[PDB]
Amino acid sequence: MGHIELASPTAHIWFLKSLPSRIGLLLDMPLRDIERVLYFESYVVIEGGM
Amino acid sequence: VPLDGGRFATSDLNDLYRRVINRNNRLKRLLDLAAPDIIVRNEKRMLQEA
Amino acid sequence: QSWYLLYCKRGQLQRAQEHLERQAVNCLAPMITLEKIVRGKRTAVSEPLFPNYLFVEFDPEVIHTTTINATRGVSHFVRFGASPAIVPSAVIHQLSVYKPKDIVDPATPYPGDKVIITEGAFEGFQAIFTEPDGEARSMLLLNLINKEIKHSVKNTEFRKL
RNA sequence: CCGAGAGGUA
DNA sequence: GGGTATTCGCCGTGTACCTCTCGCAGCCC
DNA sequence: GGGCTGCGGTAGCGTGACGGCGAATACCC
Repeated sequence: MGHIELASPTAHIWFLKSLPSRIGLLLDMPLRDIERVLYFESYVVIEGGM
Repeated sequence: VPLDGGRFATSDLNDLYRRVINRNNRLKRLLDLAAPDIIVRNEKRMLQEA
Repeated sequence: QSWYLLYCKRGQLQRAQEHLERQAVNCLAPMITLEKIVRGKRTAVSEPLFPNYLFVEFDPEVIHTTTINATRGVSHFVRFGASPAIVPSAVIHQLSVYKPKDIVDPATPYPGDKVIITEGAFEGFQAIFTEPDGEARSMLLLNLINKEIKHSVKNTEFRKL
């Protein structure tokens, strides 16, 4: 086998749209907003803090 | 492998891998050249979808 | 008015640009003159620094987005969702003066580098640029298993590593 | 020597 | 605040064989 | 001549399956 180094990471679509989404009910997060994050029309916070 | 002629009976997987590699190479060149925000967003979006 | 982004077909930015200049739509594409081997000839072509991307400024009331989308040579607006994207005015302003660094040239050989040969009786031989003759052909220090040679060849029979 | 489309036998 | 109740989009829909044609167009690099 | 690339166009094409099922959400509290 071989490989391809992706310059940006990529959500595996089986784990995104298996219905129920494993990423979806893993993050406690609805699938619609996760696809709005992944397809680059929304931002989601990481370590909001103060 | 070719069918009987001068042309290759191409496979769909090589189309998919060729699409992924072309988009990833374009994305490496744009991250090198410091393209603006929306251009590299579209580039990572097309890479995600490919 | 506002600014939108159009991804075009591959190698039709000039044709789509001509159609949008025949229309009343102000285009923007950062052109840099890159030294590119076209067909054996090192021709400096004022090609886009970006790929098929292009910027337009219009208003949807004057000429509609469907009409811009149906322009000869245009693939699609960049959307991210339903509506086409709005680039802010800072991006248009900072892509007015740009393109600083080099004549960077992906996959065209610069002299003083290492290449490979693609045809002929020397196919498969790594070579050093000593001195290309100009913008027409090149001259190469070819390797052998005994002694290196040199040759003045066109730019189709060899390609960069 | 893989896919699509059309027809047929059981 | 959750308890239905409607909508939505995913799954699935026989076996074996035989024959035939057709399988990139455009294009501006 | 040929490397590439996905509707050809200054829009619109799609339209004659059907069931089940489970999640996502609408309405009404």
